[PDB]
Amino acid sequence: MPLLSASIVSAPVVTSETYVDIPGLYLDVAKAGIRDGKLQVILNVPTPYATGNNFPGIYFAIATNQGVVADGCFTYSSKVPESTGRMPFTLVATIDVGSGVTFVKGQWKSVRGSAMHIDSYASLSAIWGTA
Amino acid sequence: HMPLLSASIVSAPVVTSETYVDIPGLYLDVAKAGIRDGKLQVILNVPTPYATGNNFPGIYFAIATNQGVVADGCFTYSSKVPESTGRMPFTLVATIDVGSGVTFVKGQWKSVRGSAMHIDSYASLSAIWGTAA
Amino acid sequence: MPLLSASIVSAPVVTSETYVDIPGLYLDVAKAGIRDGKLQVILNVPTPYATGNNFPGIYFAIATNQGVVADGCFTYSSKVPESTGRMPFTLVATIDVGSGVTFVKGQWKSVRGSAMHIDSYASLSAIWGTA
Ligand SMILES: CC(=O)N[C@H]1[C@H](O[C@H]2[C@@H](O)[C@@H](CO)O[C@H](O[C@@H]3[C@H](O)[C@@H](O)[C@H](O)O[C@@H]3CO)[C@@H]2O)O[C@H](CO)[C@H](O)[C@@H]1O[C@@H]1O[C@H](CO)[C@H](O)[C@H](O)[C@H]1O[C@@H]1O[C@@H](C)[C@@H](O)[C@@H](O)[C@@H]1O
Ligand SMILES: CC(=O)N[C@H]1[C@H](O[C@H]2[C@@H](O)[C@@H](CO)O[C@H](O[C@@H]3[C@H](O)[C@@H](O)[C@H](O)O[C@@H]3CO)[C@@H]2O)O[C@H](CO)[C@H](O)[C@@H]1O[C@@H]1O[C@H](CO)[C@H](O)[C@H](O)[C@H]1O[C@@H]1O[C@@H](C)[C@@H](O)[C@@H](O)[C@@H]1O
Ligand SMILES: CC(=O)N[C@H]1[C@H](O[C@@H]2[C@@H](O)[C@@H](O)O[C@H](CO)[C@@H]2O)O[C@H](CO)[C@H](O)[C@@H]1O[C@@H]1O[C@H](CO)[C@H](O)[C@H](O)[C@H]1O[C@@H]1O[C@@H](C)[C@@H](O)[C@@H](O)[C@@H]1O
Ligand SMILES: Cc1nccn1-c1cccc(CN)c1
Ligand SMILES: Cc1nccn1-c1cccc(CN)c1
Ligand SMILES: Cc1nccn1-c1cccc(CN)c1
Ligand code: NA
Repeated sequence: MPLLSASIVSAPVVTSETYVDIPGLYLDVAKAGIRDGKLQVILNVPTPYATGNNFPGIYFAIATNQGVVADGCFTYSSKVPESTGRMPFTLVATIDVGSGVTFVKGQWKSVRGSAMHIDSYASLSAIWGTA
Repeated sequence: HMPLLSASIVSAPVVTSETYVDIPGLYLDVAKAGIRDGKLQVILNVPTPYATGNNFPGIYFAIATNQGVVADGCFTYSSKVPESTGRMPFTLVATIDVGSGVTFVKGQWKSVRGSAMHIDSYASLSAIWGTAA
Repeated sequence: MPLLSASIVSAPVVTSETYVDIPGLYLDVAKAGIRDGKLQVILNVPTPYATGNNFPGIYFAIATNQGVVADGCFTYSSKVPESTGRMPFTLVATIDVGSGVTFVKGQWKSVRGSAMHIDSYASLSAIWGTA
């Protein structure tokens, strides 16, 4: 009954108009001998913030070796927030390992040129089951 | 042997409602899966919702079965009329007893103070089947 | 295939500089005969708010009998929010029970002297698995 988990405590701050991996949030599904069945994947980024001056925020995605499975974002409700507060983010998706999945990873990308910040615990977890 | 249930949507008609109404498509047919007993850990995941309105807007979300609401929570903005209605990620986790007579699990929502409710991207309802300790 | 769950509907409002238990968010792992393997733990506080006058917020942690496993926080984006809105918070961590884990619990602590509020459903859940 495999449980996969990866966690980080920081990432270099980057601005990106397109998805880039969150370094370290990666599960090697091949190395675990999972070749079929289903994975419930949670991307948990409980304390991120975004800096910028046009309604800042961050998109996050669960991706496999076949690309993005699901994505979401937080954004602030001010164009230039008084302070860039911590905006807890969770994304949950279920994947078919049998289609060719060798890995699951977290990615992120900028909302409107925002710099993306993780400076504390963030995780990527997966529970293996069947249909 | 180890079922994982999942349903996802990408949008819903924008509605205002003072009481819980189903989020269309966020439904798990538990009877169809032959789960008649045991426990379900259910996650309602609405990562990118927003609410529109003029009195501290927000949205309540619930996990419901055929026996009604199991658990609920809400997000709300911190301004009466937000400069822009930002995306407020929302997750709700609840564990249900299937053997009470649960045939289905669903997500519902309702307006905070007359807010219009918006999903325009990925949202999911997931469940892992288990047993008691 | 055990699923552990605990839920609450309120807690006395408190301010604390350091982690204190969220009363009622506790899983007795030993009492369930879980002695080894892995636990995917979810702390779900979907409708908390914080009151204060210095960028309010709340830190939340998953803790065992061996201390804090993972933690995160939300904060408002204003020094004195017009209204202290509901800021849904989820935290996910995976623990090794065989190290000496007898219980899992949720804890919280103040951001900048904030009073911490739960007045509706909050849960702590865990799925048991293996490496
Ligand atoms: C509250 C906060 O955001 N603290 C930040 C601080 O943010 C300031 C800026 O946003 C600034 C303008 O661009 O506005 C405020 O500052 C004004 C004034 O401009 C400032 O010079 C003065 O001293 O204070 C006033 C109001 O009191 C904001 O304070 O920016 C600094 C960067 O220089 C830090 O990021 C600070 O972050 C906090 O740093 C602490 C260490 O001193 C500590 O680690 C806190 O945990 C950390 O706060 C957390 O991260 C923030 C980014 C934010 O999410 C906050 O809610 C978190 O709690
Ligand atoms: C930032 C935002 O909310 N974008 C919305 C936009 O809202 C605009 C209004 O809030 C507006 C009121 O004057 O303020 C800004 O716009 C002004 C100006 O009025 C506008 O004409 C000019 O070009 O820009 C200035 C300031 O930059 C706000 O931008 O309403 C529009 C039109 O109806 C959209 O909803 C827009 O939503 C965004 O739309 C994008 C494509 O047009 C894209 O799809 C973005 O994802 C989407 O933004 C997201 O959803 C928003 C509702 C909000 O949650 C935001 O944080 C998200 O990123
Ligand atoms: C919008 C709100 O916060 N209502 C809240 C009120 O807040 C006011 C604020 O609007 C403005 O007037 O400034 C004052 C002074 O600081 C207050 O901050 O405070 C009241 C008590 O002091 C209540 O707490 C009131 O809370 C609402 O209460 C009604 C019943 O009267 C309902 O139960 C609402 O659910 C509840 O609103 C909910 O909680 C509040 C704290 C906030 O999170 C809302 O977004 C949320 O919907
Ligand atoms: C930003 C936005 N407006 C309407 C839909 N979306 C959106 C949000 C997150 C992800 C996606 C799909 N990549 C679209
Ligand atoms: C908004 C609020 N104030 C006190 C309690 N609540 C609340 C919030 C979400 C759900 C419920 C219970 N249906 C109550
Ligand atoms: C608040 C903050 N600034 C930088 C890092 N952190 C932070 C946030 C949540 C948890 C922890 C680790 N205790 C640190
Ligand atoms: Na692809």
